[PDB]
Amino acid sequence: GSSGSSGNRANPDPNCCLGVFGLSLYTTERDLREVFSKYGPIADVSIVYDQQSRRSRGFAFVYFENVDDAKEAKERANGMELDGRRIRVSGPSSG
Repeated sequence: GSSGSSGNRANPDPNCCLGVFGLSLYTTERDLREVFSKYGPIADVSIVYDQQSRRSRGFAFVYFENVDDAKEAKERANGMELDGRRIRVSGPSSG
């Protein structure tokens, strides 16, 4: 016998890292940070912009305090209605 396991990680997976894709036309760190602030305390927010168009590029990076602190949103962020425009959320491992 001696057969029984569940599975547990060791190293701090990048899970925490939270990223948003397909954002609204005019989206500033303020709006997002505010929309997410509801979930909990945020660490920092950095939205990518374009060089030509004076509007958000379409992708942003949201960092939280801890992993679990992010999951809260990572689950309540995917395909969420924001300012009429729906945004998506992801979180790979290799970047």
